[PDB]
Amino acid sequence: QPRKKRPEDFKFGKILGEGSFSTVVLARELATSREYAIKILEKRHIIKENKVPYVTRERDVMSRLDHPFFVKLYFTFQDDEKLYFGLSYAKNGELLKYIRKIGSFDETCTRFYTAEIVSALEYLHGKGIIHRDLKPENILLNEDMHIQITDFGTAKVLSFVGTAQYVSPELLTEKSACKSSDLWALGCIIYQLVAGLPPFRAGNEYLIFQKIIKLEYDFPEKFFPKARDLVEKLLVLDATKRLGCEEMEGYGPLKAHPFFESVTWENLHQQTPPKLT
Ligand SMILES: CN(C)C[C@@H]1CCn2cc(c3ccccc32)C2=C(C(=O)NC2=O)c2cn(c3ccccc23)CCO1
Repeated sequence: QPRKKRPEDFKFGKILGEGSFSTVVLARELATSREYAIKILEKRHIIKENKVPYVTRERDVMSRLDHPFFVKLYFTFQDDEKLYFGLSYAKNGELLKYIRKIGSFDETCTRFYTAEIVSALEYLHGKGIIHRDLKPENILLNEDMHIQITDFGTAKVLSFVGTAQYVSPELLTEKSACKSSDLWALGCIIYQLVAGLPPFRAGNEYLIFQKIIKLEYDFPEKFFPKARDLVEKLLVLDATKRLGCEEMEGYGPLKAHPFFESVTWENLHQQTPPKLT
């Protein structure tokens, strides 16, 4: 394999963002001029907060993925103090940014991006991997405005509860995650694209969780009817009754939903995304 890379091989630039246990920094490789998003973690901190399993899982899961709709892990290295993961730089940033900018997506854009997310989940679930924290913050956009899903340290390969707005009722009642937990999140995301806001909203996490377990949400007027029907088939309390799950016979029936009638599923990454407003 190519020589193990080192910090001195790069010109580090701006911080892209900061998390509780990592910082992602844009960096240009001197030998190639390539730009990578480098995620940097301090070994001592990860060890003190008992996060070794999550960092290990992040590397291991991303190393297994080989599909256009995921961020790529190109390389890893470490110095005495830090771990460095070299990732795709998804130049257009978070899907959440576009939701906030545009407001609500039109039906064409909703369909196209939902289709890419579904296709990505089909790939992931096919590998027996559950994301467990699917949300617009973690669905990035490349330079060509195709999706690139990230954030795999908290994945489950067939304890953790993800972002409250997207939490499935089973994680609150049974303390257990399955592939269908990601399908509930998909439902929330479709709703969010169409309505501009996610379906379960309240002033704190407790109040959100109470809404989720009671299925307490409503659709806005003019919500595209076939998208409403799809969301109703994903936001189902019983995880074995969600469209897409193995007990509902998998991704075929989901991709066959009438909302997706005009979608060509075989080659979405080669299609030109519709312009967002
Ligand atoms: C915790 N926080 C850092 C996660 C949050 C949004 C989530 N996030 C983006 C992110 C990662 C990597 C590992 C976990 C979570 C990530 C990535 C990138 C990137 O280019 N490739 C990535 O995989 C970016 C991170 N950021 C970007 C801003 C604008 C463009 C691209 C960004 C900062 C926002 O990151």
